[PDB]
Amino acid sequence: EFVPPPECPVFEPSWEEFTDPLSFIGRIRPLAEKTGICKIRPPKDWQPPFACEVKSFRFTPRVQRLNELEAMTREYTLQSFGEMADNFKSDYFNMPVHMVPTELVEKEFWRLVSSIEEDVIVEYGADISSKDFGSGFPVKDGRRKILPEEEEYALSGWNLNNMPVLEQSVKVPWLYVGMCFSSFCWHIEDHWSYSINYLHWGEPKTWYGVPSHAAEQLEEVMRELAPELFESQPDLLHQLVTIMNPNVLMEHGVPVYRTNQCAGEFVVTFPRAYHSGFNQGYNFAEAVNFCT
Ligand SMILES: O=C(O)c1ccnc2cc([C@@H](OCCCN3CCCCC3)c3ccccc3Cl)[nH]c12
Ligand SMILES: [Mn+2]
Repeated sequence: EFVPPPECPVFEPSWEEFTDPLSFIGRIRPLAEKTGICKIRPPKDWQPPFACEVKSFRFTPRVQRLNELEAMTREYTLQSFGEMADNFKSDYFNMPVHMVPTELVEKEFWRLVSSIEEDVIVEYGADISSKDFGSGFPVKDGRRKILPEEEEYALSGWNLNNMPVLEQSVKVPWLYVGMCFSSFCWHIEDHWSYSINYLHWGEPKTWYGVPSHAAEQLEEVMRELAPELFESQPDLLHQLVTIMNPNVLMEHGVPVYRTNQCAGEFVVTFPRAYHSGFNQGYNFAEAVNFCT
């Protein structure tokens, strides 16, 4: 069975440390860059409202066949997607969705990825820009009303719309509506950028991270074990199908860290930190790459 990797660092900053994100990320860097990913829990009273246009939120999610690599050898609203997502998970595990242990979904996910006897297919609302129906965070752009008690979140530095995105030389957040077993494979960001991820609500998002000092080790294991048909593909195209069990990387000496990102918690990925993961159930996430 799947052996869970060690847990990545979790930080619970005080209200003083929560004042500036870039200053806090720079301070946790000596530890967090050695694990690739880290989790940040805001103070208990920091609860931003959900500001998406729920009435008109409509999308067609992508189809994900979990074992498509091993096999080589519908429009929804937010409500209707949640109904499908909860029905899928409760039927699959034969129990209420909130009662399924996170370790069981994790163990079953990686079994289905390498299973040729069972073909499980899920859907992922992963191609949703914040310009379509608004960001999950409140913003002061006029397109939606802002209550007085919500203005601090529209101006907060932890609002992903207020993160610095311009790199020095001579973009808006994206949304993810997940269900059980919907996943994203191993990849790094463009220009080796940072990324910050916020789970607005729903069941946890399970993460796996590799520190940047082991990036070549991971790419070497990929070169050895990924399907030969995709071996000569460039990294940008290969990372569309870089599905690999974390234990396989750990067996080859690649350090891997995990975490369960729960509602209201941040996940930061450091430069050139390979990461992957899957969703425990119906949830809503927002992500953006930022610069330091
Ligand atoms: O789903 C999440 O919560 C989540 C959390 C963190 N990072 C990501 C990245 C994705 C998705 O790709 C979007 C941008 C990728 N980019 C990287 C390299 C330059 C070109 C393209 C994705 C990737 C692979 C398979 C499925 C999906 Cl959906 N989803 C993520
Ligand atoms: Mn990413």
